[PDB]
Amino acid sequence: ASRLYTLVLVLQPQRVLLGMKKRGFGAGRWNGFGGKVQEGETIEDGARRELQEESGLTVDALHKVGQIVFEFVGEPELMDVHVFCTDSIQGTPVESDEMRPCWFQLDQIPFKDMWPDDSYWFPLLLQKKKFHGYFKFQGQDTILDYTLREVDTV
Ligand SMILES: CN1CCN(c2cc(NC3CC3)nc(N)n2)CC1
Repeated sequence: ASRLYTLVLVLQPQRVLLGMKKRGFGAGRWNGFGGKVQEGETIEDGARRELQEESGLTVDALHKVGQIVFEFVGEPELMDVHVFCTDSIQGTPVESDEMRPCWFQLDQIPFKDMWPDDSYWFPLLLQKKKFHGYFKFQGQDTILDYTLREVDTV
């Protein structure tokens, strides 16, 4: 069994939008915007909802770019993260209770202050290639196993 999550990257020709997580799971790391998918909403709907709640931004179209499955040792549910990207946003990003947003140049992505898996799959994201990933974590800092492959359909 798995639980559905979303992650949204606003990726524009020269820059990417990340949020510093201010509380809760992953506090203290820069990440895309996202969260749990609710009963009664599509994955895409959930992605737009979390983007709006965390940054105030709305989007015309979200594109599926990846799926990443996480195992945390000792936790029964796998995390099934559906990753989306967009290049056209509506509005200016603003800070929320959960996220403090900032733009980063593509050669200055703060990988040391991100989830360790990002260093593995972000290159594929930046090359506009679709991917399937799997990461086994012990705790929040240690990757024990992983797989990563490019796909034709996410
Ligand atoms: C609600 N959030 C959305 C984003 N998400 C993650 C996780 C992640 N790896 C960690 C599981 C080990 N890496 C990125 N880039 N995003 C976690 C749950």
